Amino acid sequence: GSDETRVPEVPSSLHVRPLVTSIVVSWTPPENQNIVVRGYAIGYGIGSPHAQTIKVDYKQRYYTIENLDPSSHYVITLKAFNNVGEGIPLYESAVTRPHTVPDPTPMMPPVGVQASILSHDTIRITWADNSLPKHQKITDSRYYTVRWKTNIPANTKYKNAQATTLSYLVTGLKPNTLYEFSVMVTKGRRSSTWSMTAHGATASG
Amino acid sequence: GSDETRVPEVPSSLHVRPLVTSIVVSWTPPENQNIVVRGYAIGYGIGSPHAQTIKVDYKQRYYTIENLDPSSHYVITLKAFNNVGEGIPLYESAVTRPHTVPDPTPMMPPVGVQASILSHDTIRITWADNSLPKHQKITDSRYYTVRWKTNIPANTKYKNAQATTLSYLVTGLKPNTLYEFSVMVTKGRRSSTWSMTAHGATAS
Amino acid sequence: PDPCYDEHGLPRRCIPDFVNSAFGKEVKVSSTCGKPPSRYCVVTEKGEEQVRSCHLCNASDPKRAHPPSFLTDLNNPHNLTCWQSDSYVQYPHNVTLTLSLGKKFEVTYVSLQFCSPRPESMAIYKSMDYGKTWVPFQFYSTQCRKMYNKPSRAAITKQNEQEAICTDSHTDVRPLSGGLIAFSTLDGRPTAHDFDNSPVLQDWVTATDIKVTFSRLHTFGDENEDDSELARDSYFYAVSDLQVGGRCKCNGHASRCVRDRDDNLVCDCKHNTAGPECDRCKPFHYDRPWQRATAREANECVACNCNLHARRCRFNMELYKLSGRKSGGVCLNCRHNTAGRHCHYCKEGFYRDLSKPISHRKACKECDCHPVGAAGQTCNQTTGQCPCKDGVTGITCNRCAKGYQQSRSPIAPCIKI
Amino acid sequence: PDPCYDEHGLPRRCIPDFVNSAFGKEVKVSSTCGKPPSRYCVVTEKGEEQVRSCHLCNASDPKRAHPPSFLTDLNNPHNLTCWQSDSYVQYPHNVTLTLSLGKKFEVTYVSLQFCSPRPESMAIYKSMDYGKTWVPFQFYSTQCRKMYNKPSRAAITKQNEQEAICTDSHTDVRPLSGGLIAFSTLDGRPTAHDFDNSPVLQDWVTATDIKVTFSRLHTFGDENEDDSELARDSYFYAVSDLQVGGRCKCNGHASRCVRDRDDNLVCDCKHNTAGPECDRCKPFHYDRPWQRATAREANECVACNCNLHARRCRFNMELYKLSGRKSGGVCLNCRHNTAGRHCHYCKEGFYRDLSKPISHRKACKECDCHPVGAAGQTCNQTTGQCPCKDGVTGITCNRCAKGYQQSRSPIAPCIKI
Ligand SMILES: *[C@@H]1O[C@H](CO)[C@@H](O)[C@H](O)[C@H]1NC(C)=O
Ligand SMILES: *[C@@H]1O[C@H](CO)[C@@H](O)[C@H](O)[C@H]1NC(C)=O
Ligand SMILES: *[C@@H]1O[C@H](CO)[C@@H](O)[C@H](O)[C@H]1NC(C)=O
Ligand SMILES: *[C@@H]1O[C@H](CO)[C@@H](O)[C@H](O)[C@H]1NC(C)=O
Ligand SMILES: *[C@@H]1O[C@H](CO)[C@@H](O)[C@H](O)[C@H]1NC(C)=O
Ligand SMILES: *[C@@H]1O[C@H](CO)[C@@H](O)[C@H](O)[C@H]1NC(C)=O
Ligand SMILES: [Ca+2]
Ligand SMILES: [Ca+2]
Repeated sequence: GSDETRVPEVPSSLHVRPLVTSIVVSWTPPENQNIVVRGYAIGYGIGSPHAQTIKVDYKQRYYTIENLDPSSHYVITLKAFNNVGEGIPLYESAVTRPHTVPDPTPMMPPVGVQASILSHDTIRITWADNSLPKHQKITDSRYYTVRWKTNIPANTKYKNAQATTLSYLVTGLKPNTLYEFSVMVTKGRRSSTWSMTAHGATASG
Repeated sequence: GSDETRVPEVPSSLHVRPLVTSIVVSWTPPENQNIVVRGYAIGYGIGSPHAQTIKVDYKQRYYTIENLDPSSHYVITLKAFNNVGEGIPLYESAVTRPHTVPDPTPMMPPVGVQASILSHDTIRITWADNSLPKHQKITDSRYYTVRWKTNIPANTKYKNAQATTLSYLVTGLKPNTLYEFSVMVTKGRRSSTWSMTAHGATAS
Repeated sequence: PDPCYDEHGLPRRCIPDFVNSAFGKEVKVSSTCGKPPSRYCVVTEKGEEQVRSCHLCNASDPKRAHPPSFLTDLNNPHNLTCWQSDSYVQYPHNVTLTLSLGKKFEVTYVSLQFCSPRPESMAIYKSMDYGKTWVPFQFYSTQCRKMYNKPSRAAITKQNEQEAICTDSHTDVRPLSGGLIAFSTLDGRPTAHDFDNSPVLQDWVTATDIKVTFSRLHTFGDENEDDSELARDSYFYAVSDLQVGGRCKCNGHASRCVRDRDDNLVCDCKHNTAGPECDRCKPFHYDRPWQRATAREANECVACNCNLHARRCRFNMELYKLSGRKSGGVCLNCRHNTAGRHCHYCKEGFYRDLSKPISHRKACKECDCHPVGAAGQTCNQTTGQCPCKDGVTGITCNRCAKGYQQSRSPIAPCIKI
Repeated sequence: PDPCYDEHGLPRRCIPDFVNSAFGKEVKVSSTCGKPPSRYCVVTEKGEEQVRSCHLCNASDPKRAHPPSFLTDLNNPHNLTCWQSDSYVQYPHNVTLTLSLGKKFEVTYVSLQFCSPRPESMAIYKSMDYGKTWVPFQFYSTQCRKMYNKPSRAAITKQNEQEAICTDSHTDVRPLSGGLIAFSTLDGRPTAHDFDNSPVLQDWVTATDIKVTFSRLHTFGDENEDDSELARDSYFYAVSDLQVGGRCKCNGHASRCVRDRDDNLVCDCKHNTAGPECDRCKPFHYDRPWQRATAREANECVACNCNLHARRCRFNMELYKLSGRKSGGVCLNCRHNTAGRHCHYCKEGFYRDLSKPISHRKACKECDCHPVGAAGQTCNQTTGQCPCKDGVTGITCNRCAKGYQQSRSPIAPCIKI
């Protein structure tokens, strides 16, 4: 049936799906269908839904609120209305959040890491990449990160530097100390875990 | 207020305490006190409360049903009434049961029980009682119960006999079989545990 | 005030109140007088003089009417309300009252209080499923063999305890009014005292529906020469009160019955049981088989032990027997990477993190076995040692062993100097 | 459909619906117009022109009445209902609206929608107990120092997150009507993003009561004197709608609030928790300290392990620490003759019956130590061997050792042949 004598009742359900800069609001009409609903008014805001109100017709079961600040807490109110006025609201709050991009399949770490000891000061380490043609020259944009730490004790904070080539020179080091080396490859958004660790000790000079 | 226009409502609570041949019924008056209550009617019976009805006045919170049978299931109905009639009943069922007497403090078992093997057929065992004067003669009425069983295998159901004296002759036995004997004292309603076991084996 | 549990805090057998289950209820009858307004006559005795007075049933004169409502209504000895059958419904014909309880009941008795002379023959049937099937409860007749094809009052044994019997009791034509028939369900049955531990008897006493059928009328009075109808209109069935006394059946695990969301009646099961009659164990609580309360043991259901890595379980009878009849529960779909009967150890590819207790989300920590250096991802649960390759050693197989060095092959990562 | 638990079957943080807690409620006000009938004037703008119109407030004519049901009633932009104060209440007078929620709420905001110009100065206080004590929530003023003695808009720091601030925001006329003041409880507070894990902030948003007080009026309009009164009757407070938005505070252990037996509002406690806010553990689940749900862990309370020899326990922090932070529960009043932390062994004078599983009413069996033959009633728990006397043997010490025979003495029951 249809009745315009009064304001519509409260909507049957309200649901909110937060996205990065946007929020998708979905709902269902009031239980008693005898009361005419002309449309739906959606209030929304940060901390409270008084910031902005958007009206849609009675046929809409969903709407996407756009142009919202990121990492923010939005309160959202959903009402139904006819020529009498607006009905009793439902409230729901949601927080905009950065989308979580699924992790890319990992690359295979560099292999054949070897340490050649030049001096007390420096150690040169080299490796190979099986993701490269046997001539081992770079085309696509890659970079290798090389980390080293002191083997004694079982812990030391790693120091790392990068390379656009398959060789790298470790420079500032402690004389007569065993060192633990390792390297990973990263290409575009994909990376690899750290390679097998190679050890080497400085010249004690 | 006070109202006789209608029958009283149902009573607020009903409880039954079964005893050996009687049953104690206790209750509380219906909630609304505006309805006048002249009395309470208690129906009762075995399997169903149609056997007998007993009426009491409005002042009673309890009644004891007597002359009931003794291990029997009784259904009991409790109504309140005024000059209009009887109200809606409460039901409860209970079972008369034997009282549980236990337990008298236990006696000290006989001591120095000894087994003398007379024959292949019979074995005569003797004992002592430290609850008796050193002459070991009976005055008060005591009796000692004597049990025996075969030691092989680990169990056999016991055979027992009673005695008014401190010796007893166990007859009717298997030749060349090891037997376990023991004795207990009972005096009046008090009893004792079984004594230390004495063993003996019958003759060839 | 939970009767199902001790002074504290353990459980115990609890039973619903003894009630008349037929009270509020409406009982369906095959016959009632008023449809046209009809005549009926009652015969009374004063000395050896009989006096027959006649009245009219008129089912729209709430005064002269005798509806089946009057069977289950309030019983007041002063104002008596009686349902009344049609005038002279006689053998081979019979009149049937049928009453539905709605719940499984353990019925201690069924009793009828008559406004007419009692029947010479009457039968009581029950239903243990809901109106779907009927089985005999009790039979009453003067001649049992010729009527119900049952022997007259007969000795029941520990075998036939569920056998409905037939007695000539309560068949006597007097009292001419206020006569009473009381059928006790446990009467004369050998194991009755042991009813608590006797399942056949617990079954026998169980009914969801009660149906009585009045087979034959006592013909009592002096035939009148004017109209035979006077002696005909004086023969009928009339009942003041219908009662099914008993307790709502919850198998000893509930202290009351209440109506659920669908407004049908069910037990308020407690003891970790579920079901209408508390006939089954509540979810995740079947570590041991269900059992009715014996008034010695409450026999409550016991929750499965999972380490809080799952709530789903199923019972295993074999594992129960091996447990010494203690715990037969096993856990389903252990989450948080654990696995086992109780989820007490780690899935393949993980190992136990002992900084975290076994019930911790992180109790099982993944062993990351080096892609290049290890021969597989499944490590030892205890040590966390990965399955290292031929020339490699390490916990994760992340380095070459001594006297070895890295090669340029992924397949054989380490070789000898 | 229980949001407090997983797709199956484990638990998770659940929170009640976001609501306006001020809606059904009745608000107590310090001032209201209609008694006796009073005059009030509204000033409107057309271009730059003021038009001052005057009306009557008749507390008893339901058409010109402005009762404070019109604060919490349905908000309809078409037919607007406004509570309205006495005509001239000015500094240092103030008008107080005071609202009681009935339950602890985590309050996201407090908002007033005015039918008059907004106040120049306004204060918001809360109560975290039920109206016994009040502490400041928010302050709004043109001059904050001279009015509320609080600094003007100030940086809140991770030191004081709970400091009520004072801003000149929303103190502006205009609008002359339909003005809006919205106080966000988490606005400007550094740790807000971490609110789930920030206890001080969880406290800050918790209130059982809200009290707003309007301190000072904006003086707006031109005094034209035949009578000054026309401009005087035009300065008052009026608000069409009051809203305190937020969620019922269940500490993440409940998805809804429901009416109690006393019609109190309480959380519908899940995750084995109790209390009105679900702030404590359910009576038997003491095995580890209570904790609020973090949206990672649900932190449900876990039941004590007693072997079904007790339903009472208490937590022990030391035993918890030693368990590797797993289980700190110890058991009270162990029945069935058992004893131990978990009631896992037998009381003095009893021993373990291994015919029976450790959880059994009969699991602990009394060792019968012969009165004459044994040296004490306390036997060995594992074997059941009694402390036999000299020359005595047997489990119960009921017989004489090899090479011995019974004497007549109780002290030395056995001697040698
Ligand atoms: C039966 O009773 C109803 C109610 O008085 C009446 O309408 C109907 O006419 C009556 N007829 C009889 C008594 O035959
Ligand atoms: C009194 O009896 C008549 C006929 O027996 C019945 O219709 C009526 O309902 C009774 N009144 C009450 C209060 O039970
Ligand atoms: C009821 O009567 C019918 C026929 O009138 C008969 O077939 C049936 O056996 C009867 N039932 C009983 C229980 O007497
Ligand atoms: C307020 O209402 C009552 C009834 O409406 C009336 O007596 C009174 O006149 C009204 N206000 C005024 C103008 O006094
Ligand atoms: C509408 O407003 C008028 C005056 O504002 C009030 O008298 C009436 O009660 C209100 N009714 C509704 C439905 O809002
Ligand atoms: C309210 O007014 C009184 C006196 O008029 C004053 O003492 C008090 O400080 C005022 N409170 C507020 C919050 O303005
Ligand atoms: Ca009746
Ligand atoms: Ca309003």
